[PDB]
Amino acid sequence: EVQLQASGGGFVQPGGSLRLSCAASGTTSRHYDMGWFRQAPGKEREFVSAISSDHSRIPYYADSVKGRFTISRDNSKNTVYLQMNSLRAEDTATYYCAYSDPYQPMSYWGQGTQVTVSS
Amino acid sequence: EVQLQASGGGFVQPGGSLRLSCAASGTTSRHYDMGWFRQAPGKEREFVSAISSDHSRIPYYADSVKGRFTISRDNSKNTVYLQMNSLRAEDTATYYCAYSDPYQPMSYWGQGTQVTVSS
Amino acid sequence: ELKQISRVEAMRLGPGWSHSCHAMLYAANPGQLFGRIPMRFSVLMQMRFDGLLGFPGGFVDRRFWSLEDGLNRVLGLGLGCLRLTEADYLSSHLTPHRVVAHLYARQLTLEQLHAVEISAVHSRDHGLEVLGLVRVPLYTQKDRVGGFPNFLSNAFVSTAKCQLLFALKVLNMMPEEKLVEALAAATEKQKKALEK
Amino acid sequence: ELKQISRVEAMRLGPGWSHSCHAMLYAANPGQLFGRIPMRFSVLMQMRFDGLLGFPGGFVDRRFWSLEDGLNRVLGLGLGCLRLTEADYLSSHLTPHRVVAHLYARQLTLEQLHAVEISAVHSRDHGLEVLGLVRVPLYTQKDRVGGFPNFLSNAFVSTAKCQLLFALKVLNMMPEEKLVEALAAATEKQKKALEK
Repeated sequence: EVQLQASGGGFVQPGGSLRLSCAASGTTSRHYDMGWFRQAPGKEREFVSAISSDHSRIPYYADSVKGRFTISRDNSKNTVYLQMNSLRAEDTATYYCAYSDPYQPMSYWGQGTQVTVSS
Repeated sequence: EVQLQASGGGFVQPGGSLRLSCAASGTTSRHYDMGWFRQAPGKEREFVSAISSDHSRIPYYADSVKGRFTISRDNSKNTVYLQMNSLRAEDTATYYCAYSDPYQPMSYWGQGTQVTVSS
Repeated sequence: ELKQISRVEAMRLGPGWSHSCHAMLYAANPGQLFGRIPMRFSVLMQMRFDGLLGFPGGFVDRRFWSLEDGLNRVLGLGLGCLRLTEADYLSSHLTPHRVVAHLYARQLTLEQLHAVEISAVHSRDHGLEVLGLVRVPLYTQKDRVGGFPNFLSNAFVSTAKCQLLFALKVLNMMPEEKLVEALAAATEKQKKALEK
Repeated sequence: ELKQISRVEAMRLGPGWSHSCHAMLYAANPGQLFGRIPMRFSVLMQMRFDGLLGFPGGFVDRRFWSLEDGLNRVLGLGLGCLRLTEADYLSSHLTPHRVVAHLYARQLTLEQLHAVEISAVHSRDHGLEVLGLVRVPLYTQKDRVGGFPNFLSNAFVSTAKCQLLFALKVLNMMPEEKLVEALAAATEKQKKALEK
């Protein structure tokens, strides 16, 4: 069991900024992957961003968030961050943190955090 | 089972020379040890010389044969040689070839070959 | 002896299924043990952090990785030098958990295999997640258990043991008759051990 | 659980008895697996050419060798760097054959242990008589078999398995209660495996 805990979210005015945090607890590994998905109105849950704990590869971004969102990490806290800038109405969604690692089969999901972009 | 086969020996005049050969067959190893013991009248079987197949250490000699006997090997034939020079009456004995190696427990003995030094 | 499924069938298994990717690195071996016993081929496996023998590799989260890239991520950590592609892909098998296990396999030269061993002992996971590589002895000694049957008597990740015997067969490194024979000598050795 | 005998008693066993000498190299390990599980100590063992786990070492013919020199001969071939003395001598035990098994043991630093692993992969016997070193995981995971019990489930040279548990006990690397526990989880894992 890996438990995921998230912070941040809520109401935001267009063009503003918001920062999500997510940490993993429990039977975590040393080399692992964490990231964010989101589910917007009338769409399926889509990839947002992912990062690794071990410099295994460069963090990647959905094309719709490149240059606006930046993912970052603190592996002394087993925590990752999503800095969401220049927020748009398209960014209104439930955001979900995710954890997995090469040493256990389970792909874990955190609870959804709502981000609402509106004037 | 490692079988040992020996060649040489017999009658020799004092001060003469004689060369023993011994080869190992069967479940031999790559790194192994071969040598010679002898049993002289009224004594116990005593060490003569030993050599390794792998340059693990320098061949050694009984003090009574230093500078007279020389041991040598041909590991393409799994064969060792004892060159016995300046033979003396003290050298009259049954000579025995021996084989062992680090990878099997058994210490093998060849059949005795008589060397008789007498005028 | 897992159920084999096609690559495309495995890719229709998504969220319900975890995926693992492992690498079977092997080389023709002209040498003879003790100057007497042909070695034929050398295969690399490893002692894992959980005390079991397995293959280099691990679980690949498809939310984040292609099977290739996720495999090479883990190979980078535990072997530290080589990268595999879909050219090396060999099989998919169904397995506590719903896991599709993918096997990649590559023939190396014997010195290339040795280079992998040298890089592994300097790897990031050496001494932590990976506790050492071992070569599989594929010969059987005169007592009929020395070598490959004894080796099969060790404790494996079950999917790893299945994948090794499957690969030895389909790659034609050993006929299936001899694989069944060696597995049979191992299992009976194990049962004869449980007498204490 | 072999019969222990004194050093001098073993030396009165000559021609009737074969002698073996093995090395237990170990190090205090401050690290934690996955950042969570204390590793405590690391012990080196090896996959032998016969597919069994054992210790570095081998049989020492007393016709040609002292126990020390004969041991270091074999360590030179398979590890290629370190030499032990009678200072490291720990035990003698009686065992198909009449064999007195001598155990030498030395605490190294963790990096010294790593240096041994690096020299082993370049050794004369690597890939022939020795098929790879492995570290013994001495922790037990939450499922109660991951780690040390799984590791004890592998196939050993029987004298090696006895010597490892004897040494862990007398060196006070693990209390005997925990050794018996881990051996019990291994044997039951093995019996539960023989159900197919």
